[PDB]
Amino acid sequence: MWAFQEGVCKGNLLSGPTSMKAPDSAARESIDRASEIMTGKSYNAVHTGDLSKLPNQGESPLRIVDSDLYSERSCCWVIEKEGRVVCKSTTLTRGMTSLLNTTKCSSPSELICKVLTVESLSEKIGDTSVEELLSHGRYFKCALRDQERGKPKSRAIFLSHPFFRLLSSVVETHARSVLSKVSAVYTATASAEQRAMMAAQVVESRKHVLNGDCTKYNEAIDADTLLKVWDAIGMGSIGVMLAYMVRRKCVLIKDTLVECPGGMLMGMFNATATLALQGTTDRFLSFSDDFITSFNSPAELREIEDLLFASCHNLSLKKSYISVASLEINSCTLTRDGDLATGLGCTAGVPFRGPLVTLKQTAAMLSGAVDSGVMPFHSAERLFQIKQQECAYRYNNPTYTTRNEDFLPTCLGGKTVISFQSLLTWDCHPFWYQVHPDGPDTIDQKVLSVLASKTRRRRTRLEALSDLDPLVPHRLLVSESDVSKIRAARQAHLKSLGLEQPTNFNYAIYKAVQP
Amino acid sequence: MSQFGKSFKGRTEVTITEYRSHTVKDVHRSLLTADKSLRKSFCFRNALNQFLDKDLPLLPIRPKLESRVAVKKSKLRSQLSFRPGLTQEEAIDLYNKGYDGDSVSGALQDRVVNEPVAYSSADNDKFHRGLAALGYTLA
Amino acid sequence: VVKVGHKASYDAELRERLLELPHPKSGPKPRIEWVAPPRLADISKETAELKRQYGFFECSKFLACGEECGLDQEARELILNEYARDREFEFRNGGWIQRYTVASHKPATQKILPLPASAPLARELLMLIARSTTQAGKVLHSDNTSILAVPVMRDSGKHSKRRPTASTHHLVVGLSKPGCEHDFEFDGYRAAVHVMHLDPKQSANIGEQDFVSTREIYKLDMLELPPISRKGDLDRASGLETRWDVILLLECLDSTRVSQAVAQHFNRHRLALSVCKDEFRKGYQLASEIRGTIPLSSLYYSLCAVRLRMTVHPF
RNA sequence: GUGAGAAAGAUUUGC
RNA sequence: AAAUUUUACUCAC
Ligand SMILES: [Mg+2]
Ligand SMILES: [Zn+2]
Repeated sequence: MWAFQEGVCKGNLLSGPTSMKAPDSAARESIDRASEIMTGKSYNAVHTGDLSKLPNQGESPLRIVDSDLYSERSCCWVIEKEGRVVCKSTTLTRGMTSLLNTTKCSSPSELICKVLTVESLSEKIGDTSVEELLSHGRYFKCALRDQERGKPKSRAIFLSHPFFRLLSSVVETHARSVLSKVSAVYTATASAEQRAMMAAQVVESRKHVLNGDCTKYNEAIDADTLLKVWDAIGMGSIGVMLAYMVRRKCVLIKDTLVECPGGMLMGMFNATATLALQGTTDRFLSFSDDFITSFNSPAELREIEDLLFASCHNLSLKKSYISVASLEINSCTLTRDGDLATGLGCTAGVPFRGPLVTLKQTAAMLSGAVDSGVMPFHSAERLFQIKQQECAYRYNNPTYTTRNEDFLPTCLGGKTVISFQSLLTWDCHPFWYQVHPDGPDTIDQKVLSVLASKTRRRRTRLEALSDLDPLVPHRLLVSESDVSKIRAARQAHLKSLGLEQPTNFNYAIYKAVQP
Repeated sequence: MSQFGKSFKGRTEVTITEYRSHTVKDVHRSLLTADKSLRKSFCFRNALNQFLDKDLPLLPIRPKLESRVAVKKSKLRSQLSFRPGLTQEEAIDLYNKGYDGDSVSGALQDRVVNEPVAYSSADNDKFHRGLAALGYTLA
Repeated sequence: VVKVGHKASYDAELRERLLELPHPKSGPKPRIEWVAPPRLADISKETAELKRQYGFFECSKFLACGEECGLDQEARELILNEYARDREFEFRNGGWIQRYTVASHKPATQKILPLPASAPLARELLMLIARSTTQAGKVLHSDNTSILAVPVMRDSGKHSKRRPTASTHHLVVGLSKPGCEHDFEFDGYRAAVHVMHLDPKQSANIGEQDFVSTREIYKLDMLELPPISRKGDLDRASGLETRWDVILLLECLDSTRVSQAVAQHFNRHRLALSVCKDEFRKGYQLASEIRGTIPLSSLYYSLCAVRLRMTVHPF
């Protein structure tokens, strides 16, 4: 049915592939590809372009963002039980906390400042040294990245050490800054469609457009290329340590450690490789493994191929193609004049995950589709009504609801089928505000968030420290007594007000209610 | 023994960032195991029951959007709408009124939304989310 | 204050260690020839190769579950329960369980399923798959069809597993009109019983798809759909246009979603003026990438859809 | 069902 | 038995 569309269609309406296959096969395949590329028989991993164009950032103060060093996402933490390395799957928050406990540092910035200012690799930083940190930071765990549309065989992703993440944060921040300085396309605040529009403007002069993908992108980006880029932008010893850890990385597949001296393990340094391409020439507009360029004659095309080869961006003969009236970048398809190509495009369907999350996500998807002109508004209204009916048919049963209030949606035992326009204009019952894409979170979302907080990897016995005064800086240090006092004061004030728990706050509702 | 000394062994003071990160229960992830989780123990059913009689009768009534202008289909462009965050005094007052501190802190920061729009008006004014085709204006 | 470009006292030693470590060798420069994108003949060749290599099943095993069987609710429940009893499924706590001891550790036979005439019960089938794999062991009924999800558990003697966990697979059993080798009879009731072995992620992925919304969104701006035969060939005389719905149902049942890869490559084909020689064609060969009857059929019918588009509405 | 331990348990699965 | 190294763990309450 995707084949009989008048316009462009990627077939994104259904969900991506998934399965319970173990990640061992994919990780082994990736490692073998990296080894073969290292041998110098399949693709090119030797960088020959000139990066002297890139500005040096070696004099910038070493700034660390603590917010992005703590997360609920997974990571690998290395311990030594008796005499062997054991890799544990934890959350980035727990891994960073364990790192700071071992090193005995207040914050990650203090830890990096201490690491950079030691007399020798054997000098102790708490209960560890820089040598031990480097040895532990080369260990990776393998998992499977599923639901990637168009990849029936799932790829392998890798969880890294907290120290590796700490160094990569600085490196990638500075690489992103250099990219933003190199061109206006790489600005921090830019959407995919905006980037595609800029690309369309930048390639208008020439006749033919080469829409290219890079094959084996991660396997062909060597530690040498990363070190070259980092020295070009002036990353100091941080870049050297990162390159050393990357060259000596090991992956735990099932129950065995496999050494992978080539590649960068599935998009650890996207910005650095983008720089590896961008600092040698200005004829490309690349975003990791996807790029677009323009040319007029076969000589220019051969020059393009030479530039791609010299920067270790091996062309994908399977997917890369040449067009004259089309422009594909960031999955966004545009005409040569920058207007959106007619058709569904990347429009993605909304699966059934919760009675109200499905409706909210459908409303967001339809708002995006109608704003960009993918479909007219009446079609979106019909589709929203159809989705409400489907959700009613799936969820209106005693398992999920025992209510019969009229204002409720039909999927929760009610009798209200809200119009899409009525929902978008906030002309509805307050219960429907959560279904608005800009409205509060839904009941399902809160329930699932709490249950996730209760999981084995994320469960903790610590007294929660939430509902904090906005004036308190999150960089302030606190003790157990301090958190106890803060919680007691907040609880006392809330009880005095008469509220058992804090009232949820919504920016849009608050602003609208104001006079 | 206290949990502070167990989770932060060897350290007596930690940043509020780390401590808050250790207890996070407001991050939602869209996953395949959603209906199963919602059915388990009738958690969604109980949550709906609780919302209908504890959380619903506290939401202020929001006025509906009225102003709209004539629009015509045009070339794809980017609409930049800058929404400023709460001022300091506003945040203090909202906190003293019993509102969630984390949400107020998140609303402190000014932000800008970049959205692709394929509709334009005579005076080139911004539009609300999903209502560019109808002409509802931010004003 | 420390700066990012700060040079540590151990910089030289780490640089020397990096120097002593292995380095990559320059690779071979590829030769790229740009040609026109593939024509109808190449897609026909790919379809013929799939057909020759794998062949066809005598019946549409689980796709046939998309059409109503000729039994009422009570008859469907009785047939399913008696089939479960006939297969020696353990009965415990009012629910069915399938026990396994030894595995051949070889892939199941793969062929291409013929297309049923239509799939009126697609929404109901997907909802039932979701519900049954969420709560398994007993027959679940819809307005027009029934399903039975049976946990597949190891047999270990006395302390063998009693309750399924998050990693336990399910055998989904459905009913369709008789007339194939999977016929089953009991007390004058006849039905073809077809099974599908799914891991929990697979069943969750299958059950969460919205058939009706997807069909409407596709229908928004699509061209006229031609009638097709049981094998996905253009047949303007004896073909049916409802089989397209069946194809959509197949794409919903295939948890590998190879049709999405075919769709992306076909989009590249339609937007391309010139492609690489002998390499763009290989993007349509995805048999090595998938494994199983349902994924194979989905790939075959995606290629058939591309062929039909190139035939009836050439671009 | 709850807690802990297996390179490990479902927010799994990273940038 | 099947979409076949997957459908498997232990302890205590
Ligand atoms: Mg591309
Ligand atoms: Zn049969």
